[PDB]
Amino acid sequence: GTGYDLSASTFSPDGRVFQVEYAMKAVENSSTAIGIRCKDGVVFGVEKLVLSKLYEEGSNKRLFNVDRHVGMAVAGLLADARSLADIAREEASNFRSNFGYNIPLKHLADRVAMYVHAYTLYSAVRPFGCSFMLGSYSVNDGAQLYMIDPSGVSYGYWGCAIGKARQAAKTEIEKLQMKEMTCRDIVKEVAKIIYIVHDEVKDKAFELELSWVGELTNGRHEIVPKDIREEAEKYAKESLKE
Amino acid sequence: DLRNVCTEAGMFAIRADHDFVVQEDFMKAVRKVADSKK
Amino acid sequence: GFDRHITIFSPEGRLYQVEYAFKAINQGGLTSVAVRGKDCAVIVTQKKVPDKLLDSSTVTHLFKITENIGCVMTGMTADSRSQVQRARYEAANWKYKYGYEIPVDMLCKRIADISQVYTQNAEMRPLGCCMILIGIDEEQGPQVYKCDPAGYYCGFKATAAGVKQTESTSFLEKKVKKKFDWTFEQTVETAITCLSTVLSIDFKPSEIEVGVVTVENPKFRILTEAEIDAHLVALAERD
Amino acid sequence: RGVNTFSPEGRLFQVEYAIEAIKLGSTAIGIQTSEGVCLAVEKRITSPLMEPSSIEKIVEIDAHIGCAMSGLIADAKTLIDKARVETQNHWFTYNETMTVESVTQAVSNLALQFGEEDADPGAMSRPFGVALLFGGVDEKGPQLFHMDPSGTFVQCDARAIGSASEGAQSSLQEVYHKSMTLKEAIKSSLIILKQVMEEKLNATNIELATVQPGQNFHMFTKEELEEVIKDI
Amino acid sequence: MAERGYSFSLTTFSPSGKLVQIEYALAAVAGGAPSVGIKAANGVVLATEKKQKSILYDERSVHKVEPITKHIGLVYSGMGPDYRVLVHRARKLAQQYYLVYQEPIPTAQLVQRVASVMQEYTQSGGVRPFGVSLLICGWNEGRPYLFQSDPSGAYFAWKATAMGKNYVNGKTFLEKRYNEDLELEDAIHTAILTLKESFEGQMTEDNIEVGICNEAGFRRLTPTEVKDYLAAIA
Amino acid sequence: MFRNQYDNDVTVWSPQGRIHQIEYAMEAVKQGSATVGLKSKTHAVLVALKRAQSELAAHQKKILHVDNHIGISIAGLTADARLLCNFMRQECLDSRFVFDRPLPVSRLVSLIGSKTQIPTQRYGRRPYGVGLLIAGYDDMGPHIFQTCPSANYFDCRAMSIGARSQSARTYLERHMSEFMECNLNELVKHGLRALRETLPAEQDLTTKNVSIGIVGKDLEFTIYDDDDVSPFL
Amino acid sequence: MSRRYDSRTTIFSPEGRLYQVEYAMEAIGHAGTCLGILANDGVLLAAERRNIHKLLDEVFFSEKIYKLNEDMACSVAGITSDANVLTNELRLIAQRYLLQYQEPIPCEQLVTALCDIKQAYTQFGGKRPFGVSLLYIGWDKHYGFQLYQSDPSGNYGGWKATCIGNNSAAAVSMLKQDYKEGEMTLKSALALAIKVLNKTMDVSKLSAEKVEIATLTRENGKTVIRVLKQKEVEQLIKKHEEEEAKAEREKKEKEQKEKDK
Repeated sequence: GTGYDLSASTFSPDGRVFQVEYAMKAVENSSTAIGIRCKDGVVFGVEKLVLSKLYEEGSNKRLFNVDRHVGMAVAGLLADARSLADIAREEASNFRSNFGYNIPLKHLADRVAMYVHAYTLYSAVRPFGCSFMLGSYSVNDGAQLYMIDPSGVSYGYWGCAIGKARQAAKTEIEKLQMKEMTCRDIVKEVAKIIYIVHDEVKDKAFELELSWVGELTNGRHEIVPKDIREEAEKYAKESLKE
Repeated sequence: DLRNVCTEAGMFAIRADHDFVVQEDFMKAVRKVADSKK
Repeated sequence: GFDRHITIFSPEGRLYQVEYAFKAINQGGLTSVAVRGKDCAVIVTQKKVPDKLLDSSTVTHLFKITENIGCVMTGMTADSRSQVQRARYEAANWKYKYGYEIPVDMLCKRIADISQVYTQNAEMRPLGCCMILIGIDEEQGPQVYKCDPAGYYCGFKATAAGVKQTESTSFLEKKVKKKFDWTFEQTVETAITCLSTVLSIDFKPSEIEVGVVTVENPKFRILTEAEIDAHLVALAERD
Repeated sequence: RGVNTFSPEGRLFQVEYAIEAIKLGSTAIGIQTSEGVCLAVEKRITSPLMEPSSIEKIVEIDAHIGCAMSGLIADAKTLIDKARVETQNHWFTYNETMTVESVTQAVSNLALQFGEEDADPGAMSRPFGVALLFGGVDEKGPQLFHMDPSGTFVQCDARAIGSASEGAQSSLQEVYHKSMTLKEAIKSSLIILKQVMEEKLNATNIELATVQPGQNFHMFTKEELEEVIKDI
Repeated sequence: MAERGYSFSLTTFSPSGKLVQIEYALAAVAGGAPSVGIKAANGVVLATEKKQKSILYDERSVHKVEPITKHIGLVYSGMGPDYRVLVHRARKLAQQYYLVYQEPIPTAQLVQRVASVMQEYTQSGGVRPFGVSLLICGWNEGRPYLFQSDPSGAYFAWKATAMGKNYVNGKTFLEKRYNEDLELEDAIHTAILTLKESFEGQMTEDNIEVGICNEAGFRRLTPTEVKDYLAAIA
Repeated sequence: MFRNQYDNDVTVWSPQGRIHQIEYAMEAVKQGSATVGLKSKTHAVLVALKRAQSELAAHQKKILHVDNHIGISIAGLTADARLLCNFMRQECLDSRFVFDRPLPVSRLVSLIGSKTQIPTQRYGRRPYGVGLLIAGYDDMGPHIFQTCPSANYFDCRAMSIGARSQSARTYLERHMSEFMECNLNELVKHGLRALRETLPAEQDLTTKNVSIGIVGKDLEFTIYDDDDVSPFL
Repeated sequence: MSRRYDSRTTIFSPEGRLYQVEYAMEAIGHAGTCLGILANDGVLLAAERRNIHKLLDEVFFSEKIYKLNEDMACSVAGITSDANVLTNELRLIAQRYLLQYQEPIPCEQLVTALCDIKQAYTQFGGKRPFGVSLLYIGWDKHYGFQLYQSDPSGNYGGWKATCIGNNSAAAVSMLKQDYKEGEMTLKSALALAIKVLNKTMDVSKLSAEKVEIATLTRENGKTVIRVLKQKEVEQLIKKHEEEEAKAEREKKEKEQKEKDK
């Protein structure tokens, strides 16, 4: 006995508790999501592993919305992410009406940041084991991308990625342009990255999922399915087969 | 500790069948060693 | 004694758990230093990143608590950010209720009491952070107050932060004999110099982050590159 | 060591224990026949300076539903107070008859309150240690249910519960029939009740009751019990 | 939780019949910088030592003597944060109760309130008692003064006492030297001597803090004033 | 070891980050009865097995009329199930009072989930150890969901709970394509066959244990009980 | 879980009693001797004073003897800290009764309140128990003088004379002998206390400063409360000492008279 799995309201010889490290191991144990921000907007893309044919998606995904201007994606356990999220939209909404403004991305983050840190000080409520990726395009500020960790740490990003693949993805991402052309071009590019990432994950099929907040979307949050998803896929299939 | 990373990069080149290295082998090598460590 | 799910009085005289907060309070390699003059009070920090897939225009470890007051935090990030939010509310409230400005010292003492209770609970731990308060009072002049999360706070002639504090202390004492002989900028220069010796890094324009409090202004401002480079250049000329 | 635990098996600990407590009590017998329900019990005795005249364990909930209870007897005293009232409340509200089954459900909701956790709202730390054989007559005719300490109800036409239950139930099978006379039954019941005993067969440790449509819930008197003895 | 935790106390009856946590606090007390008190009868003297350990300090910033009221003052040995907090609650209670009435504070009543707060924490769990010992010093009329308050929750009257490191040894010195009629200036000379004997790391006009209760209660000595006494007899 | 440790913490996290509580919960679903779920997506059927503890008993129901357009089968202990069912009926009642709309069963299922999940996320609550196959005929057709006491909500076109669930799954995948968007009759036959796969299969088919329940385009909640399944056999 | 911090306190065991209850008793035993003698005239109360020094002060005679009423007083045996909390509630209930009933509270009723508090804790409360014993010196206007005793175990008694504190067994025995059923006056009692007190004391010298003595008598109001002064106490002691010397001397004369050894 270590004497501190039992707690979650105290210090340890490692400082923070073992329970908090573990929550960080579990997100990495999940699938793989990336995000790329640009000057015209921000793109989200996520890999979903296929289980069997019986099943079908219709309310359980991995891409989630916040409000009606905010895009949300996560790694970790599905049920818990959904629980965090329903409350966030609601908290955002009371603000939205009350101050009369359409909430910032930055303010939303602060509100979530504070919740998670409070749960680390107590042993009443075990933490979430998710990592949440959020961001959009603000009409007068730009695109801003943030990622919040279960480790009580959050930052503003040009790219962020999570999953088993994390290290490797950030390397490829790191290789590319700051501007990265136009958003549309990025839809194709992100698809190559996922396409190639899957050779490393391949034990069964996958489904490619892409989303966007674009200048053309006019800052709203929408999914990219349709022919648009398929072309980016064809371009990856031509280039390599991996 | 650094020497091992250098040699590590060198294995991946033999795998690639080149006497020619890239920046990538060093980035990956360094991370490989870091994890394995205390 | 039993640290296992409770904290008690011990013959140890301290607590293993309180020491552990003192010990790991940084998990990176930043170091900080703060000096006090009658011309300025300056805090010098770093800017560092691991990659460039990350932004650095929102990344900061210097907080503007309010117009007059500034706060640099050494602590776990989660804990540093929480405490700021709590403080921001408490200050504002003190302004509303009293109608007068909140003294720097007053905040440090109030916050200290909040730390202390948590030390009595064996159902909750204190936040892990050292908070350095700096400000310009019109009631004793500029004021520099450091807190530690034992409930201890005191005002100092200058102080240093990071894990190499004692090493920085040695330079500081030498310096602190004469410091009222420094004019404005020359305060700043010396302040850069003592972090560069410890840390053993001759700074670069995007690695350093000097924050200054200025007397005869209620400004806390982080300095522009031109001024920051002007100093850096200034030590070259004496080398 | 919580008792708020679900258990690694996933089969809660406390419920299992209750069955053991029950194996320690008496034997209670029910046969419901084509017309009428009979419930027979052992109320026992031990010493000569005792008055079991005083004692009972078969109660009428109302004049058309009854119950026999078995187990940690003090708990059943709590259990009945709640039920009896709830039935009576339905008469205030609609002045009408309740089903044996509706009554049995209501009491099973109350069976789950154990713990102070968040699967059960606390009031109790543990459950009722008793099983009950719930009888009644309505338009669905005479029926019998076995109230299981596992907070669940199963329907029955014949049942024994008690220490002797394993044997008794076997014995109960041969004598049971889908159609058999009510009076005939009472004699059949008497035979199983005789077999279990070590102590004397007298009308001062065993009790019969039946419900028939033509005369309501009736508790059987001593003089009546003595006659039943004579026949077998 | 938010109401769960430990309802019973950490402290517990022993087959010893002693209270473990309580025993530890005498140790907690022990660690304190040297303290003394002299009652000059017409006056009162309390004194202590400010240790110093970082040259980096400002002013004479925080004290170790704070006024509760304009007539009673506290000084202590034990843990500093506990002291600040202890003073705040009491200080609040002293003003509120004695502005209902216009009568000035009786000494015993303050002691009764400090001890209760200390005692409730012994009764209840989750929170631990404070591990400080106080010297309640005041002046009022012709009454007796100079009182001691334990982390135990107990009180006693004294003419003289000492706290801090090597408490037993200093008290034995104190016992012999302190007798009969003395003067307010005279009591100060003695207290410095008794503190020096306990330990001197040095004494300056900033290692010493002396306060008295005499004319119109508590008055704070100037730094020069004390220094005059150091020369008056080193 | 530390089996008792992992029971004692409902806030449990291990080196492998597993939560044992969920694990326990899964074993409890497998302890229950046998139930299948099937839909064409214009009709939906569920064959459910209702069993009896002994000879002199008669079978206990595991098909619950939750509403006159929505319904469930339970698989796991009877007592917890009753408690959940009241909450869901009342949630249907206010929908009718206030909104006068049936409300998507999809929307409903998701809401129930949260309220359970949050007490696992803190002190108290043991697992509820009943899994469900929830059916309902909504606006966009029938839909089928599996609710788990792990609050794992999934829509499937067919599913199964009960020991040897997998067996029947494999047959459902095989016959899957044959199901199409027609025939009542066919779905039931496959169900009767499929249900045989779930059982040990030494037990021969019986009309007193089986029970058939349908909802469909113009159908609402109907149960075929005992002998009543013989016409459709 | 939601509780697991505990050490499984304040529960029963095959002991068939309660461990914690038992523990307290030994601590009572430590504390300075207090004696109650009840007579047909008055009530004599004496208590033996613990540690006193010259740096220590006397601010009252009251330092073991506490007035709960203007006809009740008690000697408390137990740690100071607990006792002052308890004492205040006891004073307070008399005042309720005084408000309503408009005349003093019965002694027996006041003793009943203390046991009720304790008992609640032992069935269940969440707050640790305590342990205090009081010896009650009290009067009434239709039941005459009362002396009672309370213990934390929820057993209280009434006594003609009882003693508790250090050397409880020996003191009780001696007390039983010197006593006479009725036929007792204050003057007889003055001697009786000291004689028993000296035999329990280890310090061979006896002095008025190690003792506190008081009597509660009647004459006026309901009672006259007497707190005995140090010169008067010293006088009793010397007079008494001279009597022990005198007894011893008579005995030596009888031994010589039998035939010396």
